[PDB]
Amino acid sequence: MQLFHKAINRRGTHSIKWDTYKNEELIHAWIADMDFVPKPIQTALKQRIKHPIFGYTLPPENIGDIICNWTKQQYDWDIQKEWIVFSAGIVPALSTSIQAFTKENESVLVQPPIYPPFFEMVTTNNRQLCVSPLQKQNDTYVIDFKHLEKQFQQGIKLMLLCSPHNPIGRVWTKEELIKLGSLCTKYNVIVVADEIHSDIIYADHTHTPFASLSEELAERTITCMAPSKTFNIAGLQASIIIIPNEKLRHAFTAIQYRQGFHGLNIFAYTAMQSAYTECNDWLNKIRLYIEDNAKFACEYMKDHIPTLSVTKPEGSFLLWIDCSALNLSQDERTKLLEEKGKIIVEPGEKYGLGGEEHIRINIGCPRSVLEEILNRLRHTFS
Amino acid sequence: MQLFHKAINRRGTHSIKWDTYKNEELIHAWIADMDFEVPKPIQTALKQRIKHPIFGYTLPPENIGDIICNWTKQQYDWDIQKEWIVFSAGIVPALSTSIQAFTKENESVLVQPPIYPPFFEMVTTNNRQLCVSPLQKQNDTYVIDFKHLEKQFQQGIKLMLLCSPHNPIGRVWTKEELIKLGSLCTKYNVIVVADEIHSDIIYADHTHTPFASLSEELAERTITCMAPSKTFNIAGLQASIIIIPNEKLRHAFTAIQYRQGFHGLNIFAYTAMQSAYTECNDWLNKIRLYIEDNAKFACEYMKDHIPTLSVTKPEGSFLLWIDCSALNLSQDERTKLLEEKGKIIVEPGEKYGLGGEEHIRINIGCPRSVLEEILNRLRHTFS
Repeated sequence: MQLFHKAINRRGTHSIKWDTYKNEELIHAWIADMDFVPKPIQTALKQRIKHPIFGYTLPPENIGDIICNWTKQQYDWDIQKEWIVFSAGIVPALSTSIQAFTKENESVLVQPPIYPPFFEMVTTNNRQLCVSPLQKQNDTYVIDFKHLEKQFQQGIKLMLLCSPHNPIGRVWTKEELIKLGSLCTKYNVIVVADEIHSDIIYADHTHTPFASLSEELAERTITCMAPSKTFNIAGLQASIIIIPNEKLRHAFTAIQYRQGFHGLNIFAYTAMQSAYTECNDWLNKIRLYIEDNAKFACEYMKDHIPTLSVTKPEGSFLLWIDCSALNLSQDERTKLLEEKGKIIVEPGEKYGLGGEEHIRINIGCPRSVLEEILNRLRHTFS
Repeated sequence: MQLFHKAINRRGTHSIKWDTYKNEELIHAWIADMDFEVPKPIQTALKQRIKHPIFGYTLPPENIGDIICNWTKQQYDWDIQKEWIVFSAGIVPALSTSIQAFTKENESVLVQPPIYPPFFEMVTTNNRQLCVSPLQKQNDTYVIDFKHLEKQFQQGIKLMLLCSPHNPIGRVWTKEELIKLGSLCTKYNVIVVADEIHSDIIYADHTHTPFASLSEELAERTITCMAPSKTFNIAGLQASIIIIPNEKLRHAFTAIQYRQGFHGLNIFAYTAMQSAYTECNDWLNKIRLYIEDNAKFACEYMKDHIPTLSVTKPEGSFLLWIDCSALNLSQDERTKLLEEKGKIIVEPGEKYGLGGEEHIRINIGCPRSVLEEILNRLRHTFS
């Protein structure tokens, strides 16, 4: 309980959240790393350094079962060791997938509002970017399956599924994924399942890995998972990509190979060793801190900033806030946020359709700091 | 001092060096990382940052840009601008990025064998036309057949991969050799990617010349790749420095990495490389003198003890290029004998292109103890 009350000085660690701006007054609620690493990981790093050579390394011989135990323990999902491919980050895994399974000018589908690199790795690779925006319903979000099918029909070859979905916190139901999977089989669509928030699911929700539902879906899906957001080690660049389809996996690794890829750095393996073995109770406690943090913020906004709409999150530590009642431009919202509130939130307009007049804030903070964020929002717009 | 005589037990450390095969007497002389511990200031730099127990996304160190310009000026008399510096998680991804940025499919990329195999792999796996200009074994070493090299340039070469110092033959190119190379690249508009990852281990009678350093013309048509990985045994930290003076080429390079989702080095590449170019000077000058002494030890040892094998004299790096053709044995009957009779796996020359056949390469970046034993095992194998 007394582990996560920790306000931590992250100024002067060259961290992208706190060291880009140097007005000391600012609070940065926009980037997606936590204000929290479990002790067994930092202990693991000190141990590895005790051997003073840092040359080329293979993945540790025990990493494959560690990973196969991790998926089965956490999602009741059984994987084969030979399905596992390493990636020094998930965004390169998307770009690799775009290159591996689509040709130039072919259609890549995404579901906005969505983490912008979904947009960027498509267009910067000359693939045609297609969208099927999500629909705001029941004060949360749903998939417009009719619109989605219409898009699949125009020749979509590849879809990027974000699950849990950044920035809206949707944790997809088993049934939603089965309706979607049925559409990918119908139109033979390969799915990249960005499931990097796989492990921060709130109490009343269950992460269902898309590939886990059926052998059909498994043979058409590239699953991207990682302890980076989960354990706050994003700067170490450790991701796990799971491709049961051997033929898809080979074409995936051939893209990596021609890009000079030779596996993760030494500390990415070490960290991921400890992350998936020696940190279970830290993760159980960190889930309840954030979920309880979420409920605090939504209660705060009803009592204190009633001008503001909030998507009820179901996983990860991001909070999606609709500001449309303020009837404010992005420019006049952002500038007011920095000048009057002394805070940098995440602007929603860069997330595509349905991001406009929204902001996002990071609730991966000690509660105290969340108090400070909520108070400033309140002061900002009223 | 007693820094480099300490043999290190690195089987059971998941490093590619001693963990491929699991028969313990075996020596695997084929890996090109050294058997020397990282300088203590690097281990201290790593321990220091680990005291801050968060490891999120981090920006490059605000002082890294002047550190690198200080490094290039100090080590090679090369003045560079901070904005030329581009980061890369290793040299091979920088070889590939350069191919994708500056040549289209089927356009011709030339390499000079015998050469490090990734030079070929990134050309062919990238669907570019592979051309060659093999080096010539001349006066006990290797030289460039400039007339052949030119004959290829006339046939439309768009990009050249220069490795300098040359892995595995150890050649540190003279300014005069490189000046002749540059003038040919200007004439036929060849872009040069300069593999200079070995720039910092040069022996006593030789000087490393950055190709881009010679002239402004050559700087604006050259991508120079550098790294502390080989110099200080931190390859697994995946830290490289790419210096692209031409603004238009630099944007085309950065544009390829960006579309491949690249977002810069890991936290410990930044930490480690800072110390490498600041707090490790005296560790390096000892290690260049150590390796040179090992290199001078291997070539007279085999001359006096294993006369069946010719040895190209190295001028830099910690690799040694050994001509075995006098046995006149195939690759398999060489590899087989080396493991059963000598209990040793060396790096096979045949995968190095023309000039690789019946050559082997051993790593001499090891304590003398092991180099004795390797040469000793070489002796028994071939005699």
